[PDB]
Amino acid sequence: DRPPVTVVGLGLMGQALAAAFLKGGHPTTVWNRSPEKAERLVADGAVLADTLESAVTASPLVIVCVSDYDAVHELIRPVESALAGRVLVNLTTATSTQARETAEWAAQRNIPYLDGAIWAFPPVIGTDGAVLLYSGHKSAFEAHESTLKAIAPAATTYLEEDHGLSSLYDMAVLGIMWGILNGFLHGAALLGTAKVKAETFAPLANTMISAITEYVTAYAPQVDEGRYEATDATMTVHQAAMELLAEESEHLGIHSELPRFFKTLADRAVADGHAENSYAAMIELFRKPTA
Amino acid sequence: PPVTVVGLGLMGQALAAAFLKGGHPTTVWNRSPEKAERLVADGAVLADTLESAVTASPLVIVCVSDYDAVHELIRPVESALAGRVLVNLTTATSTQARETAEWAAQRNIPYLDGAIWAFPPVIGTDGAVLLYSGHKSAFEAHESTLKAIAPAATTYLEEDHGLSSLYDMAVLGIMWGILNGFLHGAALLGTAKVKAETFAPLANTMISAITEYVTAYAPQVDEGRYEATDATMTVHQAAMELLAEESEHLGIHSELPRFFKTLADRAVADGHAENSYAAMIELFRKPT
Ligand SMILES: NC(=O)c1ccc[n+]([C@@H]2O[C@H](COP(=O)([O-])OP(=O)(O)OC[C@H]3O[C@@H](n4cnc5c(N)ncnc54)[C@H](OP(=O)(O)O)[C@@H]3O)[C@@H](O)[C@H]2O)c1
Repeated sequence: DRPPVTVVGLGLMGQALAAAFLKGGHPTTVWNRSPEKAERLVADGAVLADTLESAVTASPLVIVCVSDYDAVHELIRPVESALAGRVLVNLTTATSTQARETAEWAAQRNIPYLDGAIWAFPPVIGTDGAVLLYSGHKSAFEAHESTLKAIAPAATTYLEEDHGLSSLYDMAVLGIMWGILNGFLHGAALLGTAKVKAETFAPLANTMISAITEYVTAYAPQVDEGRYEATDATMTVHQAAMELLAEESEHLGIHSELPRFFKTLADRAVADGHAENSYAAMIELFRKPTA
Repeated sequence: PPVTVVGLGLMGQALAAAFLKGGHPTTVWNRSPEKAERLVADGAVLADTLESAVTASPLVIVCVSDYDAVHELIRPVESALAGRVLVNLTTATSTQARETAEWAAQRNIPYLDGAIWAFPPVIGTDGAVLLYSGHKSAFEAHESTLKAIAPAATTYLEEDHGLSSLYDMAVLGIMWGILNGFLHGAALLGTAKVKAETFAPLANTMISAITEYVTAYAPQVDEGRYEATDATMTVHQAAMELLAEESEHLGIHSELPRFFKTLADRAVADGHAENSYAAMIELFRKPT
């Protein structure tokens, strides 16, 4: 019942998890290269650890959330022994090919591994907001689902045994994720010029931001399918509009690099043919590599 | 009451219904006239020329390619327009809405800068949402009628036209920012023999999911310090590599993320490595 758990790496993200556990019964031991950065967790009742092995030792579940698989690897190895016998959940961010590669390493060292992908932000962690995708040893997944739920109680979730995907998806969403932050921060810079509090702006954004997810679902079909007979609008429209946006930004006296880029693609896609086609067609351009 | 609309673009046609399927009897016309049928079959009123079309309603709605087009229409019907009231929904900049605004008042033609946020289907539904800007007086008069098209959120700003349009711009960028990430993302899982059909749902999940946290930034921007909570630039920075690294590895267009990084790189270079992705804004204040 709320069993123990050990988490490694105390980034903004690192620390957020610990609480979910701590602030979910699960007694949590924690360890981090530089240390110091803890108090609140310890104050909130955590256990700082002598060394890594000590930290590992002290729990059946080992969560690792750090910079990069490079880091990960050069932790594990030193405790590789101690890990066998315990399940390793890697939430460090990494590519398909990285997840896949680290998956193998553990199995070859007889360590049950899970490659989890976080879709939540420090705050969100522990809430019905947060959502994770894990992939790996279904046995292990089933085995600790409970404790795992602590962080994404709404959607602690598992995909088949191939790790690649969990991570792959992770990438996909990222980028989408940035795609927004950008448009928004840009849009905001825009209304910035008009002495408009983002506080003001955002709401309506988010209003329209919710509005779009609609059309997206419709587009998927077009890609899944083929002909990009347009429903929304032609590329050529979108294309022009980007100019305007660019034109706007420039006029306003703020970075215009973003939209101008957006156009170049439109331009390409158009150049490539499908000017009449829905923005769907853009996909064909992404299927097409850039080096 | 009656209503008249101009332009049978993708957008043009969509609206008709909202009107038609909202009482408003609609006598419209089109640049490339020779289309309606289904509309006319669904029971429209097709006028002959522009003035004819203007004549035939107290409210007149124009949605065409671009303010360039718009402008070179007005004159011909400029007579018929006085008395009626036109709401420009042709896609156009602040400074274009501004110019259209001026010209109108200077000919006592009542104008509104209106911003459509919906997709053909969505039009007329509690989904659709419109942002207008113009004369308080005018708003009251057809608020109810106006609601017909965006029954959830037919909505009005200060008197400035610029803004309605401005906002419009702000979003579309956001809007593209998505379509891209998605289409790219989709190409990504493409490689893994993954139907977009499959992918999209979760996209849309995350598509809804983020707008939340974004708002948490607004204060930081409105404020100053970008003390990070979420994640430092430097994190995002690394992640973008991976994404880029991913795409490349997988054998698909990589130019996009490679860009993302450069900015990250800049922002970092420009100090705020520790700061939330918020800080990126400061790079937008810096012109191209
Ligand atoms: N922040 C978020 O919102 C968020 C969301 C989803 C996913 N993530 C993922 O979570 C991970 C970290 O995010 P974060 O913001 O918590 O990162 P962070 O603030 O940079 O923390 C990462 C941790 O990695 C440790 N570390 C890794 N390799 C090390 C090494 N070789 N030597 C010493 N310390 C090492 C760092 O310890 P020292 O620096 O003290 O040595 C630090 O505690 C990343 O993989 C990221 O993709 C973050």
